[PDB]
Amino acid sequence: EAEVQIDRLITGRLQSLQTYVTQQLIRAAEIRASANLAATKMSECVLGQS
Amino acid sequence: KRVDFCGKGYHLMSFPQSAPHGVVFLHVTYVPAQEKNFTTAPAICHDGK
Repeated sequence: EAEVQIDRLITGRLQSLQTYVTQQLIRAAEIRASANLAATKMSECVLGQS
Repeated sequence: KRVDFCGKGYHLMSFPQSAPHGVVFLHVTYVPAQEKNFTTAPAICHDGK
């Protein structure tokens, strides 16, 4: 029965971990888009005139 | 006209080429060299004008 209990615990913790990882992926993609915009602004407005 | 969008330096023209899963741009760019020093001035007076 220890194996049953451990199975339940592992399952639950595994879904929690996967949800956290997916949220991290989404946030990372958004930050990447924002930083790409920032790089474009830096390279275009500073080194020249807009 | 936007700087550093295509190439490093003043841009002239470009050519596209294909790839298995993408595109490849060849950019032709203009870059100066062989500078000097000289001496400058903002305006020149003459007859008070």
